[PDB]
Amino acid sequence: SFTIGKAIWLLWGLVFNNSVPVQNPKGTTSKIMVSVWAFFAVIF
Amino acid sequence: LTLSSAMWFSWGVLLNSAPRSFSARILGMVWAGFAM
Repeated sequence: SFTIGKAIWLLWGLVFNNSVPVQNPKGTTSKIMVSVWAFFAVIF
Repeated sequence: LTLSSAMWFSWGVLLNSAPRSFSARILGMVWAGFAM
């Protein structure tokens, strides 16, 4: 109820694999895409 | 919801960016150190 536009800063901080953790939803969506992007950031 | 949460925490260990683990924290710490 507070991450309407804060998902932008969430993912933009998790670009570099360390940010402020906001609770990811239970819809299996954000966790999987952040896992793929985190694997890509490890590669980067 | 415990099963999906434990699955997502098992992904989150590898994600590199917690349920009741009274003896499972040893498993998690060995898996995480091995993964890194």
